[PDB]
Amino acid sequence: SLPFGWLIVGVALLAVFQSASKIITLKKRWQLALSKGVHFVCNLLLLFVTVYSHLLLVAAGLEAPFLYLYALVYFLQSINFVRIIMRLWLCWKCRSKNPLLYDANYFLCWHTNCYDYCIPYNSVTSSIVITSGDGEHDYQIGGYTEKWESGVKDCVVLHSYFTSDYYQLYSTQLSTDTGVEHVTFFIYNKIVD
Amino acid sequence: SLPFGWLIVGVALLAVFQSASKIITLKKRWQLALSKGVHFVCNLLLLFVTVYSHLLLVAAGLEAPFLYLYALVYFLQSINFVRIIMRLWLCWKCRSKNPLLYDANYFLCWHTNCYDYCIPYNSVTSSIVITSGDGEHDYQIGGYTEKWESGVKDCVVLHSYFTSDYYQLYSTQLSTDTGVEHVTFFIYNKIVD
Amino acid sequence: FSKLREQLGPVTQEFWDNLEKETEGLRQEMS
Amino acid sequence: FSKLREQLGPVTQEFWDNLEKETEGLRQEMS
Repeated sequence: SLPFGWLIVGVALLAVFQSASKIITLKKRWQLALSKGVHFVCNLLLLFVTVYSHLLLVAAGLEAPFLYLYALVYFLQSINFVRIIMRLWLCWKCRSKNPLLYDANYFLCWHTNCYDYCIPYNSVTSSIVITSGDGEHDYQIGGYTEKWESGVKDCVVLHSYFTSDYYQLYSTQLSTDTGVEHVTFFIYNKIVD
Repeated sequence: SLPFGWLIVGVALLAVFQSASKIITLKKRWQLALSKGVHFVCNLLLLFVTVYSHLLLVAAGLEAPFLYLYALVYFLQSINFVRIIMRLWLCWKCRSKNPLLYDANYFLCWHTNCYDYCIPYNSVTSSIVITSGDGEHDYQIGGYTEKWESGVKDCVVLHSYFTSDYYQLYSTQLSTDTGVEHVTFFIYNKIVD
Repeated sequence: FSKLREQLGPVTQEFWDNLEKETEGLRQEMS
Repeated sequence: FSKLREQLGPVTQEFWDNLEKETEGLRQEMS
């Protein structure tokens, strides 16, 4: 027999981890990794309590008025598994772990010999501005920051699960152009074909 | 007194709503509202299963080796309640519903007579670039878009829960300056006090 | 993997477009 | 409400800073 108390223990642990996941600030990279790990543990606990309660129902014999609900859970969890696979493939394509750390719809990426840049971005726009601050020395879009390791490229690429859009560097705004000291603005126009 | 079967029903509904919340794309505004509503229902269901399983333990008499867990949940949920209040207050400060819809750490805001603009933003930077595209006519930062209703202001403000940073318009980049047709770039330098 | 990736895109997009279509009046009713 | 916000700000910041200090070695161990 399957005792009922493991369902309560699983519910209590799931509540602990879900409540903790609700209140982790997403500012530093270690906090992002912590939040992703806690969400992974939450999903594992949710799978446990779902499967275990379904087993309790089956051992009781009252599963039949819940087949549609449990099938719905398993279908949505299969979709989530496919989504996690696509996120890992986005990490492979971006040559970065940032798609795992960030929930953004898009990632602006470019390749240098010593670093692969991958910055979160929300939508496909006709232009993209990369802000570069010197000495930390960093690239920044939308308040998202990557440490400077090398120069800009003439072409950057916005990646999603299914799309890739290329951007060509059109203009470089210096402090004499803008008045903002110690800051450069690289302006990219979307390539249309 | 309290049947064990409501715990299973609550777990099944919580699993349905959590699994659905994992797979809602956050692109359009109605999807953001749907995702926040589903998350609210998820948290209500989590509170239900936690409190109900605690009541099952108390009615059984086995609550004690779980009290430190349940107290922990309640403590974390209390923090989440406070966080929600702060989010609502941010909505009051930004004069917008965007802090409810978006999980961003900061919101860049400015006031016009016909509209209050509130755009998600990730961190306090020394500069902010607002991109304006004409005819959809919109303002854009980091791929986040607000529909155009009026002109830019000479001063914008980045709001968080506890901080406010002011930015002064330093430069306006036109298509003759950048080469990007039909796009204007408004560059704001952080005001230092 | 390449075939299934190209399969998944339009399916997801059309699902969300359809869900926008059938819920337009209700979402107006909240607003 | 303003006093509570002024109390809440640095408390949250110092909690996350302290958690970073106590977890620096362990986070190095994962890396």
